[PDB]
Amino acid sequence: RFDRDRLFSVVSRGVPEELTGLLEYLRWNSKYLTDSAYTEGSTGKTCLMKAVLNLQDGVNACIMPLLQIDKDSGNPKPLVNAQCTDEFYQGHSALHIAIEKRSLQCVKLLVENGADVHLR
Repeated sequence: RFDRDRLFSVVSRGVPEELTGLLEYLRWNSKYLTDSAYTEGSTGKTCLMKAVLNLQDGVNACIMPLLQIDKDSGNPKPLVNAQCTDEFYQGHSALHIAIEKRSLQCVKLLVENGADVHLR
């Protein structure tokens, strides 16, 4: 068993070990991280969006395993380019905000995955 609230506890802590059996959990349900229950209801604040806000000395090392889970899942619309829906922070895409956090590290590792750098 797994959910967004303990996935918030994953990306609050920055824990590599609770990520074990998550591709398997996405396969238990046959549903990806794009799920509206596993993103935040209003803001669409995915696990990566809070994993940006983890800020584990400007590196949450578990984001790349999360991006690996995104690749392993076979997500047609990966969270690399995911965007907020309700107006309050609409479109934010946290990596775009994260340059606000603005220690380098995340952006260049995400560049290797490759988000769109022309997003409105």
